[PDB]
Amino acid sequence: YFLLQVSFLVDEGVSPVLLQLLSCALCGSKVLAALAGSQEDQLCTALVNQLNKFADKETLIQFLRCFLLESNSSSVRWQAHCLTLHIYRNSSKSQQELLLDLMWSIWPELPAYGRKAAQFVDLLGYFSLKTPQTEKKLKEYSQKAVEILRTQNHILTNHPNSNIYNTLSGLVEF
Amino acid sequence: FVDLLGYFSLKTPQTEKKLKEYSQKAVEILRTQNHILTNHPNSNIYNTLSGLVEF
Amino acid sequence: QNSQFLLTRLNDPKMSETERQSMESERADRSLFVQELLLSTLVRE
Amino acid sequence: LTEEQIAEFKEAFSLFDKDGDGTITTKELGTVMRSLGQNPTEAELQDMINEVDADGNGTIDFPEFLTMMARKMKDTDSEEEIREAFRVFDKDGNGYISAAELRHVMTNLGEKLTDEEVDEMIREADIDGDGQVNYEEFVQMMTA
Amino acid sequence: KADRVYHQLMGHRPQLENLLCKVNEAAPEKPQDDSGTAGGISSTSASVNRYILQL
Amino acid sequence: RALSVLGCGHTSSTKCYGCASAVTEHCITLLRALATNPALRHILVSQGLIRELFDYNLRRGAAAMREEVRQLMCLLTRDNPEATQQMNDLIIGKVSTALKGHWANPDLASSLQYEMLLLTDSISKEDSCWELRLRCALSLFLMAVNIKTPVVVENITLMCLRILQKLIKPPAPTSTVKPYCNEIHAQAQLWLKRDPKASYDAWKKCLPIRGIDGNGKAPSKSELRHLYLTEKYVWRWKQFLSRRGKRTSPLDLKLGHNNWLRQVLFTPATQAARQAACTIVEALATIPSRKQQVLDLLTSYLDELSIAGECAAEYLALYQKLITSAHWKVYLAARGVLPYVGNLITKEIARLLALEEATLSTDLQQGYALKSLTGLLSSFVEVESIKRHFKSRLVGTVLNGYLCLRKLVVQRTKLIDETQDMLLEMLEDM
Amino acid sequence: DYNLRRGAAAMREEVRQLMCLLTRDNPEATQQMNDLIIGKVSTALKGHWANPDLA
Ligand SMILES: [Ca+2]
Ligand SMILES: [Ca+2]
Repeated sequence: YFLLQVSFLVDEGVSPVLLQLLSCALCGSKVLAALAGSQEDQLCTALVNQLNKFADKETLIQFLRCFLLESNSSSVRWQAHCLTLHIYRNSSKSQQELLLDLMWSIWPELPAYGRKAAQFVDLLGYFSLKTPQTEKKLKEYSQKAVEILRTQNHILTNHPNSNIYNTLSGLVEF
Repeated sequence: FVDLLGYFSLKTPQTEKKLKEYSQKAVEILRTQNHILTNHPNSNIYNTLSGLVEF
Repeated sequence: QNSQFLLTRLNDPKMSETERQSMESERADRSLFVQELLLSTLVRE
Repeated sequence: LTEEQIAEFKEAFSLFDKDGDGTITTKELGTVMRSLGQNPTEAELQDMINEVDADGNGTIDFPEFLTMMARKMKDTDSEEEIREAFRVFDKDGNGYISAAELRHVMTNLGEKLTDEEVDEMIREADIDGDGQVNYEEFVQMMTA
Repeated sequence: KADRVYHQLMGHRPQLENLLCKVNEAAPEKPQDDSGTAGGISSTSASVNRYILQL
Repeated sequence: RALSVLGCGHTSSTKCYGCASAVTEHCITLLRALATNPALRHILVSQGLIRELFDYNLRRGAAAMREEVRQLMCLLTRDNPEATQQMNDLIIGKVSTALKGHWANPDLASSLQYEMLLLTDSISKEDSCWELRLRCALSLFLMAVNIKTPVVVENITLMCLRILQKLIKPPAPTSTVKPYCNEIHAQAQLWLKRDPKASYDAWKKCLPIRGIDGNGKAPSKSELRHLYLTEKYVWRWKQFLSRRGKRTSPLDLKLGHNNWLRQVLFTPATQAARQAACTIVEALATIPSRKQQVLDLLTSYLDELSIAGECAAEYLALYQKLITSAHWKVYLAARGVLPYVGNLITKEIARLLALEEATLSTDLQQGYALKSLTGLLSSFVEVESIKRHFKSRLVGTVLNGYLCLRKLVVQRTKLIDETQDMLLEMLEDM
Repeated sequence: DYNLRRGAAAMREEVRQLMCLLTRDNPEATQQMNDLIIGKVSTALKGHWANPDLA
């Protein structure tokens, strides 16, 4: 837990090495983390359960936005993608639902991160269709997604130079 | 040719009947040419190229 | 390559042999229906 | 039959006249009939092709083809075959056709109708509403 | 000879129609940095849509 | 987390059209992910996602994003009658309104370009809802064919013809009902009007199952006559029940000879439409009786070949392909195709003569209609029986045509020379 | 319907001048052109966001 908590006060240069240590812990993409039998997987599940026992929702939210969203380095973003995917996979039902809810809570803040959010959205979508979930929260997630879509569509439609960008995209390759 | 026609058509005092006849002839030729251009096999191509590429 | 993105990898083709035969029969029947539809479209009023 | 017609029959008959393997002549003559302006159902075609087996390749003469068409002509009506129809439609001997043998005929043709449809058909055919249909009603429908 | 050159001229017609449809899509195809730079492609020309340029 | 709260990573600026479009792309990706789950798909359709995607996301963004939006809409309507009916209605409204004043507003080139690609990709998605999609396609096709404007043809009629062609000639199978010989049991006017009487289910119920003919070693001579009688008088039973009015009226296999069929077979706007129509007619020629009917249609359209010149190459290829068997050549000859083609050749040669004494207008295809008509006549003559029966009737027209072609000196084109050579060969053969 | 949008720009301005002349001191004529423009604008506004071909 302390390695993650430290990964908060480190530079984006130190972030990848801590993320790769966390990946060797969650038996994630250690090789990919570096580039960017049954008892072993049992240890992996024990470690993710220990982390979920320690990691409160606030710190979970924090690193999830810090590395999946604010990384600015696609390589660190992919490491966080693999790490969170294995965290969710190796977690039980309650922590799975809680993680899905946290990422759907971050979902409205997406417009502030632009392209960087790509990997994040991936996990969200996958998780939203992988966890058996109640109809109420399914409707809530769908409403959040369509609300963000409507907001962005209205922003693009009423954007001061939307006409200029549309016409230029039509003509000159920019 | 058209020049003279137009000038003469507006220079000679002429009866209402033949004025209407001349107007009908002019508008009929305009309608025929407009329909020809609209239904022309490669009218779309020429319109789009005139829009984009100088030629 | 493109396998990093889970969402893109999602699409799973799967199609069975007896259901192959049923689907092919459905395609043939739909084609016949469209043929009759166009032929009835051509019928003189 | 006016000569105008027999001449047209001979014209197409001579045009399609051809020989070879199987019974081409039968196929050629079925195409003549359709060319003449009368299109028989696939079943009618098969029946007539069989109804002519005198020589190899189903040899058909113009008089022979005239005989063939003279039997049905425009197929407008055939009370003789309508009685034979009642004979067939009524699987068990003759007298009164029933919904059972009616649906039997339908399946033999290859058509599948819900008993409800069979009931509609029999209600339409029956006139005295005795649950039975005789020539009196079979012929009535065939001439309705 | 005219028959032959006729085929060549009308042979481009389909390709020109394809280019027209592609430009009408008005897709934002960012200038592709082709490895082959033998052709004299200016920055402004590279900026101009390739479909537009192909047309 | 205190340092992260103070400052961490980087954020986009306000009114970021570029990042705003990136977030829109992320929304499209997420919705394409969610739409996979049927319950989520229904919920998103109930939200109003289809209309939002149609109005805003169909035309903006990178082309890959546009195709992803089209796939997302197809997924929402997949196996969803309410969603698919709604999408089809939106498509009709946007396309139909553009047809109005298409000459006044020629933007159609790009206006429906995306709506019709949505219809095409939807048709590609195979579902039970296919019926409503095919309905929309047929309606748009007929409306645009009623229009001769190339812009309208090349967009609407071309994509509609491609949809109909991919439906009629299905992607080749990799691993059940036969039509009535003399009747069309489907209706178009009723089906487009959403009438439950005419539908794929009702139609498919109407025709008999193909089943198995069997009788491989069984002559069944008696059974053949029996089945003949039962079929004839069962069809009579249905026909009488329908004239009384208690059953739906079937349609008679009869054509007007001036239908959208010719309108497309000959379209100078593009050969694409002509090729699609040729494929559609070739696939309509599956059944021999329907072969007869389409052959009559084409031999009636024969005049439009002379009218259109080289634009009728595809129709010519289709027509020669359909009559490649001497069987149908003899059938058409019996109907009187040979005098018709002879008169057409004579009229074309007279028109050339009339132009011979007129202005010296050079034409590259000059004689394509003449050469093609003479090739058709030679193809018919290449059958012995037709030659025997029509030598005395064709000698006069071939002599007149050859003599009138020999008069040509200034307008004599290579195609005219080939036609004259073919006429000489036919005359020598006659 | 036809001559406003097709032809060289000088021809388009001549067509506009011709329409203005036709609608001079003619309450019926001026009303017709005004209503045509109104309808065009309305149908374009019906879906300006939906169809960006308004311009
Ligand atoms: Ca009985
Ligand atoms: Ca009775």
